[PDB]
Amino acid sequence: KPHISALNAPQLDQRYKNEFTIGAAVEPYQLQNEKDVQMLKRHFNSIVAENVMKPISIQPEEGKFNFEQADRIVKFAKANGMDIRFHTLVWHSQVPQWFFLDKEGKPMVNETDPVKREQNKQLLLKRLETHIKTIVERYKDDIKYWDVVNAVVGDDGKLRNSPWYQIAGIDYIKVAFQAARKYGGDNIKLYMNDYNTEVEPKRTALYNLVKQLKEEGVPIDGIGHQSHIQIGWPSEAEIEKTINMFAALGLDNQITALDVSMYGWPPRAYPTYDAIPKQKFLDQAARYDRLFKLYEKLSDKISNVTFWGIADNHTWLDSRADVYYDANGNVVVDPNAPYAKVEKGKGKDAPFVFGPDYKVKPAYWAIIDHK
Ligand SMILES: [Cl-]
Ligand SMILES: [Cl-]
Ligand SMILES: [Zn+2]
Ligand SMILES: [Zn+2]
Ligand SMILES: [Zn+2]
Ligand SMILES: [Zn+2]
Ligand SMILES: [Zn+2]
Ligand SMILES: [Zn+2]
Ligand SMILES: [Zn+2]
Repeated sequence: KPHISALNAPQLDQRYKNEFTIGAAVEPYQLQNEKDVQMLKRHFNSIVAENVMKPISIQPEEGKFNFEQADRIVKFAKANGMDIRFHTLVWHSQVPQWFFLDKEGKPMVNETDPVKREQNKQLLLKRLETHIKTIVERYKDDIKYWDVVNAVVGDDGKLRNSPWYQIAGIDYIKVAFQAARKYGGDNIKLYMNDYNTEVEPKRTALYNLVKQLKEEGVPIDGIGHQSHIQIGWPSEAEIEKTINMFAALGLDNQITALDVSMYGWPPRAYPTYDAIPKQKFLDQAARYDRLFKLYEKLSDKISNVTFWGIADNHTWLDSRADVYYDANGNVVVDPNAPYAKVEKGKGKDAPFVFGPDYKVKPAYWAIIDHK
């Protein structure tokens, strides 16, 4: 099982073509990198924007729509027969602040008068509607899958108390889905996307929320499991229990941002790829082996498995890879060991089945086989 160039290795999407599509998250600049273009053409049949389709990238100022970057990803996908997932219509992260300012330019979260709070809610929902409308009216014939809302359940099992929720209550979620369905029609598929979907109390809160919304006729077709996981956690048994319970509600499941970190939480990362011991890649390959065997076992309930990146030279996990140093200046990776300082976001994670030099990893062989 050689570390051969991925560029000519057996195609990952083809291995799984009857089980679910295989996707990658990208930045438009990658569509200008020969290696990345050949990787997308060779191994993937589904794509998503790491960042350029988020709210702040699309409408940074009210009335100013920037579709130029998103368009590049849509054109490439269409020219290569790839499905597209839209990430994401609504999120509390880096949301353009203008959405949440009242007519006088003051934060709506601050309004204490009940009648002005009601007016802000209505103004906010109107803005939400127009953002969704403009985007879905442009892409309804091109993008099949949609993360309508992202991370709306808090890790405490209560609804995340973002400005969307403080200002508009639960209706912002119902409004977002109804608007996507109204302007995109019945053929686009609508998802509620979140991370740590396997973890209690968040899992049961998500389940109850979607069950309720569907009972009320809110159009929700599936759940997106970001799946930012570790080599050990969460267990395959809990992933399975999660996929199954949402599937029992009549919902499709898509793995939307998979990455298998080499670290725990908080991560104590190595400073370079070179420093990661070979054994960690073997541990990761066994995790990937078990994980995809499970996705295959549940393939009639999962329509897509998308990795949050292409190869290990580029992954958002690096922004979380903190490097701890002892007083002698040696790197510390044991979570319980002494350390003197930490360099936040300066280390290197290695989450995919393709290495930084675009050669296949042991995890690739573990999932391209049939054992
Ligand atoms: Cl990134
Ligand atoms: Cl390497
Ligand atoms: Zn293909
Ligand atoms: Zn190096
Ligand atoms: Zn290297
Ligand atoms: Zn295998
Ligand atoms: Zn499937
Ligand atoms: Zn990136
Ligand atoms: Zn290599």
